[PDB]
Amino acid sequence: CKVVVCGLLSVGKTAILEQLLYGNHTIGMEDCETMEDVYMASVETDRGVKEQLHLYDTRGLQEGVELPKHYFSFADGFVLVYSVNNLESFQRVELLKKEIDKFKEVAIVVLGNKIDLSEQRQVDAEVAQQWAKSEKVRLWEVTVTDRKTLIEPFTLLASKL
Amino acid sequence: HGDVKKSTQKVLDPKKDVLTRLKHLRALLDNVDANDLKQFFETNYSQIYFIFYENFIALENSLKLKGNNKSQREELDSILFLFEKILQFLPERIFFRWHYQSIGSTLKKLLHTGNSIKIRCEGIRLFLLWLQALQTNCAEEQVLIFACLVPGFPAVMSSRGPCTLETLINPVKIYPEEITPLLPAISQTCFFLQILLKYMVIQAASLEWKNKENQDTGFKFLFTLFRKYYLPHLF
Ligand SMILES: Nc1nc2c(ncn2[C@@H]2O[C@H](COP(=O)(O)OP(=O)(O)NP(=O)(O)O)[C@@H](O)[C@H]2O)c(=O)[nH]1
Ligand SMILES: [Mg+2]
Repeated sequence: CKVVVCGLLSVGKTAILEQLLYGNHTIGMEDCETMEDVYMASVETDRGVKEQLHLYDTRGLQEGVELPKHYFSFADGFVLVYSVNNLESFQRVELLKKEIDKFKEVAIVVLGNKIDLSEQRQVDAEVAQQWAKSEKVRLWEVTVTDRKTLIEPFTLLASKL
Repeated sequence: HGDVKKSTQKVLDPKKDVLTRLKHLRALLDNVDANDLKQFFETNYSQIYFIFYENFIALENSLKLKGNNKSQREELDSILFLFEKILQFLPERIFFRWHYQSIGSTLKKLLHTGNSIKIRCEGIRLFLLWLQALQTNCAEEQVLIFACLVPGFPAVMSSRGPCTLETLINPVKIYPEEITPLLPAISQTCFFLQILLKYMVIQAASLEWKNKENQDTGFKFLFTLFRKYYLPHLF
């Protein structure tokens, strides 16, 4: 099952994947911008079976830097990531979602990272929850400094696929 | 004019089966001049690696189902040829850790000590190409693998502690893919040392180095690691 992880720069896309699969992510520390990469992870579904997921890490999206359109043409599922401290990161989750619908069933999980910076928040939980209900996707407010936040969204994605 | 046009279109087509795309991607590699392929690789790096990786993973599971056959080895040898062409034509992106993890794990599946000798030598050959492009931008681990490519040498020392090639490859609910031998063997330093030197000499003589010719920079980086870990214990 091919999964595309996409979001704005430094929202935590690679930290989520690496802290999920290895738990060795130290916050801050090594900072290298991602370009393209694939992680292999097996996820226990809710039944208890295991599905092998090809997690394609993406280069951070930016003003003038859009997602390649061929990801839409092969991705089985999407992990959309914003940072709750960055409103624009959430705004890009929305526009990516509208793309996903246009460019052709798929599984989408929206993650809200860096909630440990609650006092530094720029994405209200209520507005994010309401958008999740409106687009009929599942949205978790998670953080990389606490791995337990990450498990729930990914087991749900695996159960779909 | 149909062969290249028709084959190229299918390789670029995302809807087409990745297996079908590989068939025609290999066709391009055999009939297209190197300078032409380099520009093709530079333009379509993202999807070409997608074709390689999905097909490689595809073959891995096949080898673990049908077992090792003649036909499987044909396919495997083809995938690595594409793999090599990726390592040759995209050093600048590889240098920037483009598919750092997927390439790393893929090489670890060849370098696993349970593999047949042929595959293990193939892993060494491709690893050195990866490191020559990765150069200084490599992480610590790649150095330790380089210092452990040859069994029997004094156990390497890392930041966490002592390590071996087998420790570097294979240290409740969700777990990452565990590396397993691609072609398990079926029922020594003289040897793998010769392999390491034999391949490093070939890389020195290797032609068609990128116009930036940062291959020279990487090879000397490769040499310093060789000077640090293997040369001291050589007569
Ligand atoms: N405090 C805190 N920092 C976090 C959290 N998640 C990620 N970070 C930090 O945010 C930075 C960016 O993380 P990284 O995974 O490299 O982001 P990316 O989105 O993969 N980068 P790009 O989009 O440029 O490829 C790192 O310094 C990381 O430690 C989190 O939950 N809390
Ligand atoms: Mg990244």
